[PDB]
Amino acid sequence: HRYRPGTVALREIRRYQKSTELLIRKLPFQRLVREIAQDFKTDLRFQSSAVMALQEACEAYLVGLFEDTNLCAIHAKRVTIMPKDIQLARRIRGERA
Amino acid sequence: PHRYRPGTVALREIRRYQKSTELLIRKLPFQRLVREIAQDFKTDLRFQSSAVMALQEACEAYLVGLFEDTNLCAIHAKRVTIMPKDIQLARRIRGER
Amino acid sequence: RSRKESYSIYVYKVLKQVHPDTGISSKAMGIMNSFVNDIFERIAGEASRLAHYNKRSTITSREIQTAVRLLLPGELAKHAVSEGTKAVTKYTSAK
Amino acid sequence: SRKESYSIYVYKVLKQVHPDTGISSKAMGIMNSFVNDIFERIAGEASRLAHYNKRSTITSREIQTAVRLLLPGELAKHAVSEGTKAVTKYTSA
Amino acid sequence: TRSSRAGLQFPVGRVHRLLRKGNYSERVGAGAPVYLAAVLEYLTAEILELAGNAARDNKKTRIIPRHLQLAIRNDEELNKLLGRVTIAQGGVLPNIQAVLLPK
Amino acid sequence: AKTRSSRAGLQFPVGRVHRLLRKGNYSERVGAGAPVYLAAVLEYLTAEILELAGNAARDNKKTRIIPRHLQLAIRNDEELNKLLGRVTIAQGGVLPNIQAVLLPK
Amino acid sequence: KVLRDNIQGITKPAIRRLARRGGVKRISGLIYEETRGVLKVFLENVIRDAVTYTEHAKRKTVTAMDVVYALKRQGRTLYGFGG
Amino acid sequence: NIQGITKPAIRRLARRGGVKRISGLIYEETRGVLKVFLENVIRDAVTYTEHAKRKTVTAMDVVYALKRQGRTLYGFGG
DNA sequence: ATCAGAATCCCGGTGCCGAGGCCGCTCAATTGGTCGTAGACAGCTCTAGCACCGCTTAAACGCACGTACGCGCTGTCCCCCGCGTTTTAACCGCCAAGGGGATTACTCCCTAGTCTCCAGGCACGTGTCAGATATATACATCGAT
DNA sequence: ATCGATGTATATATCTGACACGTGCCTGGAGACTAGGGAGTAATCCCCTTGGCGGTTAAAACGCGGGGGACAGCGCGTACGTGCGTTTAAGCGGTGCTAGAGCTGTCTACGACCAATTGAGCGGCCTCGGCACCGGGATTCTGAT
Repeated sequence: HRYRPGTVALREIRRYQKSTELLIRKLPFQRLVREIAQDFKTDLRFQSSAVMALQEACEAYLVGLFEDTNLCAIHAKRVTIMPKDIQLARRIRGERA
Repeated sequence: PHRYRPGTVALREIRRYQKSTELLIRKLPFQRLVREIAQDFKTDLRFQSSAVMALQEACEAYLVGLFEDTNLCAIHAKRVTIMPKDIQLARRIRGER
Repeated sequence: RSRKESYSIYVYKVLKQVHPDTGISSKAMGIMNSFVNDIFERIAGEASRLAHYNKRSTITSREIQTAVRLLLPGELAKHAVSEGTKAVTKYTSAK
Repeated sequence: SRKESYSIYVYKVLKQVHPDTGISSKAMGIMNSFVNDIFERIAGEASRLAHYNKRSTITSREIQTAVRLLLPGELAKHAVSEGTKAVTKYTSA
Repeated sequence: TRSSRAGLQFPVGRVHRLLRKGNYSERVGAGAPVYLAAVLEYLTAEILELAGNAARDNKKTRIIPRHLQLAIRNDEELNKLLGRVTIAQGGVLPNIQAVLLPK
Repeated sequence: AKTRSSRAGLQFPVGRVHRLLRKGNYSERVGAGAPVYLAAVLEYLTAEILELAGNAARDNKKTRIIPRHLQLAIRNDEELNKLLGRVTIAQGGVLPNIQAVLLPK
Repeated sequence: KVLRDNIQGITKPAIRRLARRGGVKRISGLIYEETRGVLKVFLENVIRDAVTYTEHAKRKTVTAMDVVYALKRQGRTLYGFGG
Repeated sequence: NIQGITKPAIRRLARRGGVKRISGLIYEETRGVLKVFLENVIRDAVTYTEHAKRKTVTAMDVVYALKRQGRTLYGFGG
């Protein structure tokens, strides 16, 4: 069969709002952190717990940004969050010009 | 009667109230509003004149910085008029109540 | 074999007061621990700012009370102030 | 019978930068509050850095990394340069 | 002890040592650690009590971070106190915008 | 040179800064070079703000830095504006900036 | 001498002016009531802390330093009023 | 290497956020936003680390970095 | 409606590991006892906050009218979604190397504390000039005509 | 499209309050010694990070078709802007009262400090339960029928 497009989305929403485990994968994020820290002081090291904390912080940040972005999109009568939605949410929270 | 096309006087008023810097809320009604709000916290308070002026500066700064974000929200919805849903979206994104 | 401080057993005792059968997992333990640290650092920082603002050299219960009235929001503030007054008063009641 | 401020030091810096531009009274109040704000920020950050490391003294190292934590990029680099220059000169001779 | 003297569970001695060796002021009134330990214990009892109940709703006898997040974010004045705090392994509040629901 | 300020080539008072660091309860001790460094940083930041403000004043053909000019200096500079983003400035006004959609066609 | 209902001292043209400074080109008619509500909430949140700093100083006069301290606490530092 | 934040992972983050329908350009924008946030936080973490004369960014460093950004993070021995 | 095909929810046996309880010990909290000083209490002084009146006059209000714009409606198209298949690289467990964090012992120098000058800074008072406005003038530009 | 005239911007003459400057005192900054404790430095242990790998499998990636949501265009009605005339109450000055901020002396309670000591707390260890889960059953969703 086939679900009317727009209901697997609500089901995934409910599934990911009952969960707590981290959504971004672990090793990709770890390599991202190490790459970004390569540009500040070469040959660093990372306590595994510190990478985990960076991931918790980043995921909480992105989740909040997408909540506010969804609010902007819904405000424009749309349903799909678009780039200008993220740009407006950040320009109002005061994160970039 | 002779008349500019609507929007022109609003444009020149934007120019004029962004050049100048004098306080915009009329002073004495703001002093009264401050005293009336303070009565609910400690009866018979006295307000240093400069303290009332500091409250007025902060409040005008906040309302101007809120109408900036409101205008951003309104333009984001392909409108020119700002409307209470815009103010409420701005204050919900900023983090206020 | 050092002695690292943390509010583990304290939060645990308050838990056993308020839910004599509910345990608490080490990660929620760490969260309660960092919450105690965060709130205590906020309150003491505001008490310090009060003291220095009025050119005093003592953080007395007056400063802690005004710190609580500044940080915690309305109802939480009133109930916390009551709880602290009661504790301090009881402390004075002893010797 | 005294009140502290930076109302004269900011004036010296002004005359050193713009040798013929006065500064109003309210603008002097603003700058006098800006210096106090940045001072409390850098000092509070240095205090946090003293405790986070179980140190006790605010050396120049602490103030330096505090300036790096607070001021954004190029202000941070230039401020650190000015600080180390002033410190080194003070150490000298 | 000195926490028992005040009918507290949080250690007034430790809070004294932290108010003293923390450089918050030169002197610390002997009635300050008591007040502060009481406020900390009250807020911890509040958090743990709301947390416990949520865990009991999830028919569980063991608080985990999710339950702390549910308690902190459902209560209106605990939210405002920890409005800028992310709780590790906390998840979010189940909340689907009413416009997105089917029709 | 007697006073520490002149010995450090600054203009901000190294001594006053040392006192404020001591009777401010930021730490039990305050190293010798910490007031020097902190006063140098304060002097640099205020020199930058006053330089930009003086330029903003010279633009409008005035001679006195009023608060309006401090606001123009701070807001119109990305790095200061990031350092002073949460800072209202009394009498500051706002940057003259009409949104690009509102202008007529 | 009690005062009541001065939130209508923030008149319609005053809010219109504040908006025009903010850049707004055309204001809807229900902005006035929402703006008065917003202004009153902000003012309460600031004057509560101003009055608390006062009462803790055992004074009976809200200094400008108390207002500035309240704003610095709310996270909206204000420059130009001493301290 | 930023591409490690795959399209489905950003999708999952948006689901948790409550986003129902996601455009196609949200992915690049979100990678950019995440890189900015991580730049700031890891910059402060490495600053605290360098100042402690260490070479391993520890959990307390990232916790402090986030607190300094104004995003306090409970749960890592704060 | 209905019927189905999953999706979700309930109830029960089961394993695993992590939390909760116990025990030993060392170290920090407690308790006296002493001393210095912070701060409380009162009392004087005078600044500054409040209250009020009367005028002038700028701003707020109220009203009328028109037109721009918000909003609903419709139509088209492109671009996400959902699904099935193929690929890829994350997870995990394990092992090895060794770098660096953390601790301890020793030593030195850097800063607190104190006392003794003395000049930098602040409040006072004063002279003048930068800027706001008046009056006059040259030009952009909004727009219905 | 010119008027034109409204408005903006440019030019000079005047006034005046704010500022830039010249003193007099004073108190806080600076300097010289002393002392001791905080920080540096070296040695050593051992944990914990990094790397490498092999396998498996869940997840990512890719193709595709189709439908549903974004976006543009149009119409229509309202509701916001604009202009005038009328009303209101802010702003200013001036006076007058005084409540309260602010400074100062005295003096006592209170808190720092030090030494003894004693129990509370941390860490290692171990036993039990509580959660995850698998599985079977039952109900309720979504969607074509």
